[PDB]
Amino acid sequence: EKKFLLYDVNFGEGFNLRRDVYMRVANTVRSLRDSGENYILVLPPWGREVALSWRLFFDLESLNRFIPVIEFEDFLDENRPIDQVIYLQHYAEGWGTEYVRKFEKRSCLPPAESHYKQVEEFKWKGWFYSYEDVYSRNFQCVSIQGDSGTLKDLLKHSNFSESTSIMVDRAETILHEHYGEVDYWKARRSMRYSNDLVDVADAFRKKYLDSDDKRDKTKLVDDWTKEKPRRTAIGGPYLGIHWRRRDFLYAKKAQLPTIPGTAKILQDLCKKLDLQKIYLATDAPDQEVDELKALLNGELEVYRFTDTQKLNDGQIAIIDQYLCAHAAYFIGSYESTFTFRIQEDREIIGFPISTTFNRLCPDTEPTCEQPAKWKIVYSSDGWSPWSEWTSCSTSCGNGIQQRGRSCDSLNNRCEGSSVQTRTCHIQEC
Ligand SMILES: Nc1nc2c(ncn2[C@@H]2O[C@H](COP(=O)(O)OP(=O)(O)O)[C@@H](O)[C@H]2O)c(=O)[nH]1
Ligand SMILES: *[C@@H]1O[C@H](CO)[C@@H](O)[C@H](O)[C@H]1NC(C)=O
Repeated sequence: EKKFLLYDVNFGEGFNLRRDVYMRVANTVRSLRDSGENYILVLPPWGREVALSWRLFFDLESLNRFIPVIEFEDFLDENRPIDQVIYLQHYAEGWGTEYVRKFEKRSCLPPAESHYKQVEEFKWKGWFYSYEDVYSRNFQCVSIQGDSGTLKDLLKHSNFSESTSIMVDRAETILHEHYGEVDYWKARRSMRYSNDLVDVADAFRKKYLDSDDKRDKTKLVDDWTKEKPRRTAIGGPYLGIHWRRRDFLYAKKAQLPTIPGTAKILQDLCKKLDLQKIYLATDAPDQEVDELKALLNGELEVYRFTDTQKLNDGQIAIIDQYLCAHAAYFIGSYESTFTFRIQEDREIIGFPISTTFNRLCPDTEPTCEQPAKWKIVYSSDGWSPWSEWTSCSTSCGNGIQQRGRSCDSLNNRCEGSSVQTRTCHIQEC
């Protein structure tokens, strides 16, 4: 008995926050399947006016090794109705002294009812990834606190037993179960980039960066399930920088360097590491990149992927990430999920952690907070130290971060909390 899980996320969320939510939902599907449910994940079209296949960005065969996945267009070809939408929203009273995992159907909080409308008894209209003719047979809001496992529980609740296809909107509401542990990393590891994108990126490395997998020692097994831990990747003879600006300048100024600050940082790293080539991934306008270059030493060369051909903006972004990921040394931007996904690529490729978890400091704070070191994992008073805080659950609006610790109750009292939670807010949506 096939069942289908569809999802969407807050309209304002970017590509790389959406990549993280995929992992949350993919782990819900994993749990569902481990418990005997034949669930298939339907991949949501990439949109903000467009409705683009996952193939353009990712290797489906890789994704399919973790859980069964289909494109949304394939799902439509089966002529199956969407039986139920579950919207997903917070508990209006907010979380308490413990972060209780729970869910409950509740009246819809905004903007739910401005985004879905009952036009016939079994016809609820909504965005549905820009597809005008798609609709749901049923609709409701559910307040939820919890994780991939909690979502599993919700989807198995008797209230939805008659549905075969269910769409969970505002999926960013859900947290990772076991953040940074095996299954989190299996989901991350399965998101191999599309071969065509990897080919284009490798052509650039060869032609401009004196870089290929052979010399860089960055060759990865074709089948991600066979990856093993290593810290022996060298990378091409270049420095990678993700330079996040645009909106970050107008919601995030105090923790970013200026143009001269950035120049200084790059010059210093290049001297320390004997590198003369820099790969720059940035969203900044040409002028700003031009002013950066003009502040650098004449010996240093700055490269960017700009011969983009017929490639769409998301493909270009992936290419920038892959190129940063293969540098001898990487430095990224504060709280950017585009940067977070690069750090994860480096973990997978097998670089030393020193070369990966680095962030550009603001001009007046050279000992600024550096990113949390969530390292790749392949295997599964007496309190441990607290873990790092997780990345914010949301890239815009209010979200959640947590940190955890453990204690052996058999040989110690182990009093007090093993989890802390706090609100985070990266920028406005
Ligand atoms: N090509 C390219 N695009 C970028 C870069 N940095 C930001 N962007 C664009 O801006 C978006 C920012 O949203 P997201 O990926 O969620 O990352 P975040 O806002 O940095 O957390 C990215 O998806 C890209 O479309 C970059 O270095 N290269
Ligand atoms: C299931 O549906 C009924 C309304 O028909 C509702 O009372 C109940 O709260 C729902 N259960 C959950 C756990 O959301």
